[PDB]
Amino acid sequence: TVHEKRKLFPPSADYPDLRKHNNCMAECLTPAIYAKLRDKLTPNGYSLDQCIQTGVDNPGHPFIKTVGMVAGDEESYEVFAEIFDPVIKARHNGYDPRTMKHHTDLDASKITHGQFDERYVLSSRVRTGRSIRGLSLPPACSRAERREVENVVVTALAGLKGDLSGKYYSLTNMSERDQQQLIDDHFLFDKPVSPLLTCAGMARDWPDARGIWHNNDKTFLVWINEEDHTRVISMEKGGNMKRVFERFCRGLKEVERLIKERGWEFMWNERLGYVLTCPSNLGTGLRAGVHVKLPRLSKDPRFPKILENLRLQKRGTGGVDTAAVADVYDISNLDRMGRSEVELVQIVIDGVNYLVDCEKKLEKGQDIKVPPPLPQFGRK
Amino acid sequence: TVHEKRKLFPPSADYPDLRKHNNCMAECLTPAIYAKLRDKLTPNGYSLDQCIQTGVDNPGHPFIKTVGMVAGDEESYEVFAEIFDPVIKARHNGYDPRTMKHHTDLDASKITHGQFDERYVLSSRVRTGRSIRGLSLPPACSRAERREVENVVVTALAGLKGDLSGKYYSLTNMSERDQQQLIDDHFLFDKPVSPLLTCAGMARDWPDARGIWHNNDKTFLVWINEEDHTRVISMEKGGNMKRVFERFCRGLKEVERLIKERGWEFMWNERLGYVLTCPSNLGTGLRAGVHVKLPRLSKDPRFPKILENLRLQKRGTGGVDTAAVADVYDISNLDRMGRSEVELVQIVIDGVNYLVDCEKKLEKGQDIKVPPPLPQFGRK
Amino acid sequence: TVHEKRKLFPPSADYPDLRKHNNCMAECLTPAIYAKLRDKLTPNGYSLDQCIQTGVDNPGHPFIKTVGMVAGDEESYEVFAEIFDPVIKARHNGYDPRTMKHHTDLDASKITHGQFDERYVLSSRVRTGRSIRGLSLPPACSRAERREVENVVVTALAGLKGDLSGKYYSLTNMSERDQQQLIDDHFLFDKPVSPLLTCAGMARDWPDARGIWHNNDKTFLVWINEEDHTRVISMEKGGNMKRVFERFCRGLKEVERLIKERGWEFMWNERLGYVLTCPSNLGTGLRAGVHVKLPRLSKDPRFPKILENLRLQKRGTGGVDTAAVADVYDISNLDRMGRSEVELVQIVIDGVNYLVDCEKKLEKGQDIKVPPPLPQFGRK
Amino acid sequence: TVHEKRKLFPPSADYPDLRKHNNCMAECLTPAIYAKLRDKLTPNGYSLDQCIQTGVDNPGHPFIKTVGMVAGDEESYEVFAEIFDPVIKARHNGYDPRTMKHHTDLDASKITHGQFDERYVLSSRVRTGRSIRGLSLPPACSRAERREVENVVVTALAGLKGDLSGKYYSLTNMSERDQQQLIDDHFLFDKPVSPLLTCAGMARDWPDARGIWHNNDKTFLVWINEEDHTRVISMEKGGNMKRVFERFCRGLKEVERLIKERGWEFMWNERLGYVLTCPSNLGTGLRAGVHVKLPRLSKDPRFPKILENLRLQKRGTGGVDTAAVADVYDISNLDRMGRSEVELVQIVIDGVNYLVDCEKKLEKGQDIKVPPPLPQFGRK
Amino acid sequence: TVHEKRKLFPPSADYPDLRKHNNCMAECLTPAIYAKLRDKLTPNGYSLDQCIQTGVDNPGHPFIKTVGMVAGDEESYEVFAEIFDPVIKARHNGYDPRTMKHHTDLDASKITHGQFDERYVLSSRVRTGRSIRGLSLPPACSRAERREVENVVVTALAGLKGDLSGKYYSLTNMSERDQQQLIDDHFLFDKPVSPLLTCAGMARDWPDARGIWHNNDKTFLVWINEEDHTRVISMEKGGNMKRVFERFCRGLKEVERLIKERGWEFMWNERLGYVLTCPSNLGTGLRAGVHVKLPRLSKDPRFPKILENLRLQKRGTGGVDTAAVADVYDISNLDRMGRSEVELVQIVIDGVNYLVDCEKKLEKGQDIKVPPPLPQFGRK
Repeated sequence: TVHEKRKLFPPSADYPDLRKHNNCMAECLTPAIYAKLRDKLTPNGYSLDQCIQTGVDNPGHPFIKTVGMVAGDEESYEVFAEIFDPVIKARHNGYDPRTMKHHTDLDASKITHGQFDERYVLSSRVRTGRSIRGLSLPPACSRAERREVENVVVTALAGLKGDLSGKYYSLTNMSERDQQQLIDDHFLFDKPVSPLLTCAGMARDWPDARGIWHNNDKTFLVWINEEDHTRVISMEKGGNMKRVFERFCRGLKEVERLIKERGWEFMWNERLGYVLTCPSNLGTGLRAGVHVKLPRLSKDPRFPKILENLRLQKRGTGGVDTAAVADVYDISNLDRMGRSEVELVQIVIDGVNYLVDCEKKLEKGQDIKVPPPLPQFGRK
Repeated sequence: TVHEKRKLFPPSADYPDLRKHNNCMAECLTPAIYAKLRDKLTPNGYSLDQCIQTGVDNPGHPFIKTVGMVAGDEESYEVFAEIFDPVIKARHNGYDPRTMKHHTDLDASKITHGQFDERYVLSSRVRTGRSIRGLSLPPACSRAERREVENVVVTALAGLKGDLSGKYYSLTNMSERDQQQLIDDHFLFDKPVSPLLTCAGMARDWPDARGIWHNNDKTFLVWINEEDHTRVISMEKGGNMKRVFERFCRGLKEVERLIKERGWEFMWNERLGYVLTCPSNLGTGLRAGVHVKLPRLSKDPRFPKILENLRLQKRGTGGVDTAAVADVYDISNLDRMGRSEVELVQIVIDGVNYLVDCEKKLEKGQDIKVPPPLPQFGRK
Repeated sequence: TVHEKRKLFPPSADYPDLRKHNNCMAECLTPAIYAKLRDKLTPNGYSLDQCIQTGVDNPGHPFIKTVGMVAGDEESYEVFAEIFDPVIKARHNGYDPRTMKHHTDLDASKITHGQFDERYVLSSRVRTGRSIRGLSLPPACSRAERREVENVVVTALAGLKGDLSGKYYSLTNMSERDQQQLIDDHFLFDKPVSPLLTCAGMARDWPDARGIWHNNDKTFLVWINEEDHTRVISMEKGGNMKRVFERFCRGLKEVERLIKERGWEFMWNERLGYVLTCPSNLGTGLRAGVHVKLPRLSKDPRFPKILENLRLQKRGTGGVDTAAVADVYDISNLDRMGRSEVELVQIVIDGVNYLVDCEKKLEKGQDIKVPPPLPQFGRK
Repeated sequence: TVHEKRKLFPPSADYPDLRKHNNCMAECLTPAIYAKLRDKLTPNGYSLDQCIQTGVDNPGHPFIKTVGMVAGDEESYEVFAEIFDPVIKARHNGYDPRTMKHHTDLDASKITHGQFDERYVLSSRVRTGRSIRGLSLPPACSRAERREVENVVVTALAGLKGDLSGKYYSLTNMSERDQQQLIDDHFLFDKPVSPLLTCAGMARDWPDARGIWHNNDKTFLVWINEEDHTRVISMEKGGNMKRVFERFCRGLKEVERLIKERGWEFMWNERLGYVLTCPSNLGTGLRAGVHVKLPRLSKDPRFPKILENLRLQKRGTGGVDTAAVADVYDISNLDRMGRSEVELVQIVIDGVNYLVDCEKKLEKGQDIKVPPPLPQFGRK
Repeated sequence: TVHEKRKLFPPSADYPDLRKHNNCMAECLTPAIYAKLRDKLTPNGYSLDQCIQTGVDNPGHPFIKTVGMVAGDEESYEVFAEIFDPVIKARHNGYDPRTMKHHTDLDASKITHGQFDERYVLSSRVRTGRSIRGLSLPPACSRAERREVENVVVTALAGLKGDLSGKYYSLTNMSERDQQQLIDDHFLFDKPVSPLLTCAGMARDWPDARGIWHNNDKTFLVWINEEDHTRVISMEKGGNMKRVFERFCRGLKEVERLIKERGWEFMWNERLGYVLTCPSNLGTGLRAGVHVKLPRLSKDPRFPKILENLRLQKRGTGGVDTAAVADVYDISNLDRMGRSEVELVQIVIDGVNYLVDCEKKLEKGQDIKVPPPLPQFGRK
């Protein structure tokens, strides 16, 4: 097997001081695993030390724990499995890549109906990440590799047509008009600032080879080379979730078609699903969610337990407008690895609908209840 | 010679986009140098790409240019000389490590007199950096290497005695009392924030193996493992510069004595002088300076040209008190590589004295003048 | 183990654009197979890229289905099996080298009704190809290797005696006398022109080390170093197929005897049979056929289905028909890998006899029929 | 450090039979050179055998100088200098890369009489070629390398602006209209047919990554990936040679500017000048010429000797269709390595003007003469 | 490595011409075995070609069993088993080292009644070879290895005491006196002359490190470094075979004791028994035999078949001559590998006794018979 020059000191002399740390990496690393893995390199030379760095640099918090490590390349998940497999099992409470397999399901047809009450649901969004096989992930990828990801994906997207055609904007050389316009649409991103990311080397050479592409009527977003090879997003106003999903699956199948045509594949394997740079997004990499207006259920102290039981999670809107963040919430699927992409989108469909129904109930006085909790895993 | 796995793409495909950059690295890098050096590694494996990263990530500014690269290890200056030698020649306007040699002079005796007017000079300071040979510099050093630097230097310091004895405080485990006390004395530092440093990987594993040591009457400071293996500082209140220097040289000679006793040396070579991690601090690594109160000369529009001619540079005080930063300036030596440590300290002695004399002149009405400019280089 | 520092780009960047291609190679190649195999070399250094080149250079036309790749050496079939095995299974509709074995049977003392009605059967030919083990096939073989093939085979042939003795003509320095004579006999060949062959590098160094050998009464032809190490023809006028075959097997057994005597073997393995440079001629490499005069059955619209059922094919002299009311066809065996050499020759014996009988039938008015179709495979 | 040791036979067993050959390769190869070089590889693995192949396959004809070998990569000229240096010296009658240096000079200001009498001088054009450093030349370059050449050059060209802006047409996907239009303009090329080229492997993977780019008013042509990385052409109607050259130098300087900006250089060295794939096009790669109408001087039997003395050559280029009119001639510079690009263009300016003047003379009866012959080399 | 660029021509080009050969090597070698084994080396570098050389050089004659090959070192039997295993099975008609094991038994007790008619038998002897493990056999052993065999064995013998003590004579400088004395005793040997041996490189550096040792009353002979590391000989006058054997086993056990004491072992393995340099002397290496006077049975034409059935073998006493009768006979055991050392000595005891009894019979007129043939193998 391939070995580090890091043969310099006894590996234990290189052990991190993780005493005050609470992240899944620190929580799962042991003197023995560290010693065993220190000088094992991936084919391209990513090292265990580089995986775990952000987790050593960022002690995190007790209440919200973070993963604490990162994959430089696809082989990282395999070369350093002896530390990734536990971290994954911890982060996706239960799912054990050692023993379980993962089923991908992108047949929108199976979602026969998903329409939300447009009086409460202000908008609907489905995102995921895809990684191009053969090029290193962002913590590691050289400029040339990063450039190639942009080149592969942009050519692919440029061959999309119909409602899925659109244009590409290069962060490196775009006019002030393009800039502001993308700011108003809320399609723009820029250099990461979270030490969780930047301390994992994901902000190198900014903004070289990053860019935004969206279809012409702004319902399909692809972010190239941000915190992952691609983040693909289907979002729409209103609450026609089934249509949002139907396009997500459609653009994802047509993009994969066109990259395979020129010879490239997506990284995917049966025990991890769709390989992405952060362990927390393995499996489906999917976040289906809605902007709900939920003032009554919001104040009820059974909100959290209903949420928890429905396997949904709630976060803030943040960016305001006539969209008064005060009333509005960001309710999305909690799971990522247990279930298929269909299974997860249906979870959001049902859970959100219930949430809406409970808001209605509490408006008409009559009281709601807490539904019996979903299983953490899916079928098959 | 030793080679990178980075054989992946043609090196030119890996060339940085330095179009909007103004730092000495961007200014001096060329397609040919890049191609020639990309896959050359140092003995421990530092790569040209890691040297130049901060300079690629930080476009800098036209008015104040920065160096734009960094040395991971001592061999970096030699392995990648074809890009360091120009950058050095540019930053130390003139000094060409290819053609010139550098003389170190730590004989305080040669400074027969340096007393400042304690009505104007509020305090006097001489700092420099030393790097322990055999362990990688901060951009590169593994935790174990970083730990060893701390271990070598602290043992050394612990054998200092007399007015040079003191104690060591470990950033990783110090009481809130020690903390605040070091804050009041102004001896404390913590995790770098400048992207110039942090994007060069100098903040990894913070605060592991960093610490402050100072002598018992707080006139000799050593910072271990901050932005260099050691930053040694002799500072005193008032203006007895000659005494400040006499101790600086004394502590520096006794420390080198004690590390050589256990088998370690300082990195030093004849064309670069004292090797440190940032090219701008080669040669002497020395900053001798004073906090002057200079209200009259400050307002005179001949201040800058007197400064420039005296080879001094002026910066801000910043941290205030009864020390009202408004009146007070930070006048220090401009050069770093042309001259010896003695030569440079004398430059500050003379230049500051002149500066003080000019302030006096303008108080008594009578007008000052601009002295004829010093040569950029020293003797021998 | 197998690899190559062709690692110059990621392999996918090297994927052929096979979008407008219809050949068995293009039809079966996949981004994954390509990526897996690109940098695997054969013992002598043949590369997957060289195998598939002709197939990349020659897209095709949906009419004629072609193979689209080639074997440089014997190890190619094994090293790049992951693409050869499917291509073989496709070309020899069904035969799967992964799962099946192949039986060779050169015993003419088995073949029965081997005289045709010379009224109708005008000539009888039987050809196959043999490759000398230890030397590279024509797409790859260096001049020295090519020379050695000629040397091994010519010495062997020179020791044939009886009705199997004859002489050898080197294409290199050959009299216009011997040239024209070989043209009249129709024994001559020269530099390939089909881009299928020439783009596979089979015309290099022409005519070095090529030559024709035939027995003294011109019923045994051996072509040395044309589009295969050897191609041995037994052909005779008339229709005594059994005798034609009896000599084919006799010359093939005596040649193999004499090469084994000097230490050389024929390339042969149990899952592929007799290894030759083009996948389509694997197994038996055998083409037993007859020039028949078949004017009646020719016009009948049951000809094709009788042919198909009898497992034969028409390549009538001059395209496949011609501007000829001559009605003389090149009816030959369809299969090449299912069956043994004996099995295949008997297929032609029976099928041709039936064909002749049907012609007779339609002459005497009385109508023919379509025989029940042969199985695609043989015994054992 | 790269060494084939094919060593499947002692190298002499691999010597080509060049007995009936007349090309500069055959003329200069010797048993000893062959044996010395056979198993030496270039960094990327080009072999002497691949260099000389076309020359082995194409004995050529004793009337026309043909070189007989080819360079797979830039290193070929250096690794196999022991056979290239003589071939070059023979080809460019005299110029010896071993002993001489070559001066490039694209200062088109320097030219003077570039305004031919536009009633005989129909056409003016000037073509050179450029090769991108870091990527293999056409005989060798993998699809990925070939793709990269197209990518580097097209981006470069896309940043040309002014009279030098235009558009790019890809052989792979250009419309029926794009096609015929480029045929009428006479900008189109397609798959080489000369065995001199195709037998050197310059037609592989056709038409992948080839394309035509021209400026908007069709006076600057760039052919990408035909028989060289780029073949760049400035041509104009009429006879304003100085202007044609002024743009040639202008486009060549702006293209080199824009590739250097992204990190790529042109292959060039001091003893060979601008490295290109065929030895005959070394030095300047330049071909400045005019379509002249010269009916009188054409019939005079001093034409050839005037031509020879003036260092020009004549051809009649294109197709049967137009060869109807033998009034016109393609008179171009003979040299390619002796002189600089300026020196050579001036040679055509002077020589053509003289040629025109002689035509005039013979019209007015009065007789011409043969000018005293130019030296074969240039200045410096 | 254990692999050579004897990869120079294809191994088949190196195949011996064994057409006119009849030795067990030629009889068993095949193009395939040769090709497979040519470039496999033993740990010390013995090659298949060196094994089989004598057999290529000496065709033999079609009735005498010559092996045709030789082992350079112990590993030869293992590295080149694919040719040795058949040769062994052929030589020792039946015994197959692949499938069978071999039992050694030097317990002379088991030899109970072994006293011959001392009026017919004049002499009795048993010899064997032993090879010292760790040093190469004679075809291969360097002078230093050969020297070491002599040193190990001589020291061992020098520690023999009792009736087994004696002295050692070195051919390198053995005085006139000792020479003739050893000639009269018939203990002397000198440089081999048989091309079977000398063409196997067994006569190199003669007589360096050869020598004779015998016990003081000349009943135990050891020949050092002749055609095997040791040849050990117990011989006595008369016919007390049991005593001859009792000492053979006694000296063999005491010698092995004393070499094991200094750290050396005898080469022995379970499928071949006692490894020696010629395949024919594997197993027991044993030759127990007697000089019989047999004039009557000699003339009887049932002698041969009695011999054959008894597993004996006739050897006309004729190497050293001593006024011999036409009735003195060397009758010895035929087998070497089937049976144990005890089993074989008993075979000679019984068979010779029978032979003697038959001579007696024919003296007293009364007729003998042919005993029913022994099985070719032994027990266990």
